[PDB]
Amino acid sequence: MEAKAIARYVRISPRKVRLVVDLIRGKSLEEARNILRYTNKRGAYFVAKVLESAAANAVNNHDMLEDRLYVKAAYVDEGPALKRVLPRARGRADIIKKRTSHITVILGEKHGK
Amino acid sequence: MKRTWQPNRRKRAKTHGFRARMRTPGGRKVLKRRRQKGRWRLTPAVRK
Amino acid sequence: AKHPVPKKKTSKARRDARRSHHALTPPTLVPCPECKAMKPPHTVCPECGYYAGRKVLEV
Amino acid sequence: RVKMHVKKGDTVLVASGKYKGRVGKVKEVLPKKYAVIVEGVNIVKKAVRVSPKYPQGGFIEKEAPLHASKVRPICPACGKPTRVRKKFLENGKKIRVCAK
RNA sequence: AGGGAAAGGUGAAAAGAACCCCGGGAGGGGAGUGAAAUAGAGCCUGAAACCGUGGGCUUACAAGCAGUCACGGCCCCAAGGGGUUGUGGCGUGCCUAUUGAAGCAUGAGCCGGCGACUCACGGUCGUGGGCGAGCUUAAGCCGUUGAGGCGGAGGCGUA
RNA sequence: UGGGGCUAGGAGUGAAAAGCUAACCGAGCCCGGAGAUAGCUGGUUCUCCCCGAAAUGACUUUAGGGUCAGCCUCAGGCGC
RNA sequence: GGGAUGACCCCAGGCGGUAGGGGAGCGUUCCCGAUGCCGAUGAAGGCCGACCCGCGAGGGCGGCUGGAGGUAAGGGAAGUGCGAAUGCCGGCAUGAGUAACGAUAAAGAGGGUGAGAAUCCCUCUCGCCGUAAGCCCAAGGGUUCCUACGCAAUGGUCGUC
Repeated sequence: MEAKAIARYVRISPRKVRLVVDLIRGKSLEEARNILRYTNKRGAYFVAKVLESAAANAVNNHDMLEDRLYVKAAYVDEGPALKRVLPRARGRADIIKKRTSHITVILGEKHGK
Repeated sequence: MKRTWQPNRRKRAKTHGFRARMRTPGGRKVLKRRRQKGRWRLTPAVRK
Repeated sequence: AKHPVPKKKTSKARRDARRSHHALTPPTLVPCPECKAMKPPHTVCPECGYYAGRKVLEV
Repeated sequence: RVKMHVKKGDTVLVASGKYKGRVGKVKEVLPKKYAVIVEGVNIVKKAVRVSPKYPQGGFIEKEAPLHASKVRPICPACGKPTRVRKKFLENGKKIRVCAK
């Protein structure tokens, strides 16, 4: 049994958010919270949010038990970009792409027997 | 620097207006072409 | 748009190879004494605080 | 205007699918959408009412339209295509070998 | 004056997800509808480039148009295959243009889709048939309503 | 210097540079003639089988283009 | 060469190839075959295979996906096969977490408010303009004025503004 999260369309670039997801991959639920607490990045807030909703779901929905929980796996995939114009000299005009993310977390229960 | 568009409403109406276009046979043809095309404005959009 | 410019598309492999050192660091933490919590050392932190010093609340 | 069709405010049998063979009355006809009513299809569409003045919507709901070709009108027996008769003054519709 | 785009598709039926749970929301996780919900709403099918996670083999005294041939090791169903590659042998990209190009000569970031020897009327060889010292109809007229007939003005040929 | 007017495309205007005439004027912009023409440059898409050249001569307002000859190919006939 | 021509057996030669000439095939769309044949016990299309048949282009077979179409034998038409055209349309890469964030007049703290504040409100310090970076009209613009609820986007960061 595992619990699943998934936050879609978040509005931040994958390459940047991944940086902090790779931090907590495979750790007790307890440590993760503190890693994120004191990790100093915009993506903290986003990943924290998705890490909690996942664990609520474990306890509440699949009766899994808070204390046993850990990050079984996590990953962040890319969504569709927001295209925007940036005027230049000699009126030349480039296109800037505001990138976007789908963040995923899944918890498991450590040991059993 | 000062550029090419220097808007003046009297000027525009006297130059590209309806009454203007109907005075000259060439201006008459403009409309006739425009209408047959199904333009929604025969003359430049000007009011207040 | 001007003088110097890349000769070739940088290959996926050499892209990622640049990034070997881009890896991150976990923040360094100690257990808040005089209270059950984690906190980064040499810091005052608001579940707790200090002694001959300022902090959150006391009623 | 070519809109007009088969049945009206009266008794009919189903020959459809899910509710095959049924009998129910008046169809409360559309017909812009080509359908009927009967007492047939019911579904519970989950609710809270249009405005919770006289509060909530309830949980058994109403009848579904049902495609107008799935019904088949009936008299002293079963279905029969409708036929038409002059009256020698007005106009009405007789079932094939029977009446109305 | 004038120029001039892009952009179609849930499901038989909205039955378009009440209620609960984390979140400011957006999203999700349970529940429920449905034959089907990776049919959940710029929703049929969903190919390729491109970006991730997990697993097997593999690499920090090497040197290369990136492959091929041969041994050898490991990993997965069995005297045989598949995946990977340690060492050894051999090896100057594709296209165009050219007397001559790996060429330091032209073109191309990569993937998908669009993209260039046609038709009419004359002509000339060849060829499968019809009829033959002859062969053949045009416009039109009559029928059919995916039926075919008639129509020698004319044309080629017989010096 | 503000406001109101007039002059235009082989035409205007010019204390004269071939300057200016709506961000490129030794002849404006738009649409049409029009799919101008281009002896020049580029490109031309599935598979197997058999044969397989030329870069010479003559003439050519010809010389990196052509027309005839020569050399490749297929069909019919002739037969050392 | 057999010659019961069997297109099958025996023998002997030929088979590098650009411009070109000639010969065979494979596949795509559509028509007759069709009031038919296959089809929800799964059409077309999609994804996999070390299997079978073809010299090859190709064609079968099996497993998963898909949910309503497909169309033999034998023939007939053509918008019929792409890798290149500084080709056209669209999508996604590289440079890269790189250069930039638009006047060198300049900031600091304390209180509010809020899920969230360097970036909003208030106060106190500091700096800049003052024939202006102040005030009043004309043109041009067309609701940007004022207020209450808001923050997905627009704002070169943030945003409760």
